[PDB]
Amino acid sequence: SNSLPSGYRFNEFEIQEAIGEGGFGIVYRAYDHQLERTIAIKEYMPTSLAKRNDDLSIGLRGERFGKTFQAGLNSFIQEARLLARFSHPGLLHVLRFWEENGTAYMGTQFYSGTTLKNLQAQQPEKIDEAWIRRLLPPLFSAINTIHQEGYLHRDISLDNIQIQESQLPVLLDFGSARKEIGNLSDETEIVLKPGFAPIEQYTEQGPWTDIYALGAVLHTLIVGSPPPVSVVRSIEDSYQPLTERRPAGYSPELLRTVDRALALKPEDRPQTIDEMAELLEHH
Ligand SMILES: Nc1ncnc2c1ncn2[C@@H]1O[C@H](COP(=O)(O)OP(=O)(O)O)[C@@H](O)[C@H]1O
Repeated sequence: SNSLPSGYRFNEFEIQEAIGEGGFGIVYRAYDHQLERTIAIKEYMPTSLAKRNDDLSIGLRGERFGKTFQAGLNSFIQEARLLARFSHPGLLHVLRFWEENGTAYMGTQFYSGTTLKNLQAQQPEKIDEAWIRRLLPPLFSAINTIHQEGYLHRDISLDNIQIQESQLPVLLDFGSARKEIGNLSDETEIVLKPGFAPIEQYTEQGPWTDIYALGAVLHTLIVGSPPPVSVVRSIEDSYQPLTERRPAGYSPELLRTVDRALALKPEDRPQTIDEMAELLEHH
C-alpha cells in the first residue's frame, strides 16, 4: 500500500483509514475536527507514474512521466469541479479540494456501504428483480441530473456505484484522471470499460451513451457478466436478448428494458433516462 497512515493530519482533517486503493487514487475515511464529522478524502495517486516519498509527499517514478502526471492531476481537478456543480443525494458531494504533497485532494461526503461490484461479488443473493426495481429510481435520478445540466458520465459500471446501507446508490467517480492518463500514455485498456462502453465511445455521444452502460450494469446484475464488447457486436452481434435467455425470477418487462438499453446503435436505445424509466411501466 502507498497510503497515508492513520493519524496523518491535513490541518483540521485526520486520516482514519485507507478504505480504497486503486491504480489511480486512494480513498480514505477521515475526520474533520472543526466540524466534528466523518468525511472521505480522495488522493490522486497514479501508481504507474508516481511513488510515495519518505516524507509522504508524492514524487515521479521517472522524469519522463511529468507531463502525463500533470494532465491526470488537471483532469482530477476538473472532475472535482464537475461534481461540485451538484447537490444531489445520488451524486458524490464534494466538500473540500486542495493541493499538497505534490498531488491533489478532494474532501467529500462519506458514504456508508460498498460498491455495487463488491455487493454483487459478496451478496449476489440480495440482488433480485425487486431490489433492482428499488435501485433504479434513485439511480435514474442521479444520472438524469448529470444529463440535465449538459454533461455525460461516460464511465458507468458496477465499480463506481456505491450502495449505501440504506441501499440508495451514489455515483462516485467519472474516471477522468485515469482516462486522461490512458489516452496520453496509449494505455487504451484503462480508457473504456469493455462490455459497458457502447460503440460510439470507441470513436454521436449523448444520454444514450450512459443508458447503454446502465443496461450493461443491469445485465451484469441479472446474469452475472456484462454483454459482449460493443465493437465485437458491431461486426457480428452475438448478444442474446435477455427476453430469450429468460433468467429465472425476472419479468419480461425488466428484461426488455435491459435489452433496449443495450441496443447496438444509439438511435435504437431509449434516448433519455425518462424514456428508459417509462419502459418499466405498464406492468
Ligand atoms: N465518498 C466515499 N465514501 C465512502 N466510500 C467511498 C467514497 N468514495 C469511494 N469510496 C470507496 O472506495 C473504494 C475504492 O476501491 P476499492 O476497490 O475498495 O479498493 P481496495 O481494493 O483497496 O478495497 C470503494 O470500495 C468505494 O466504496
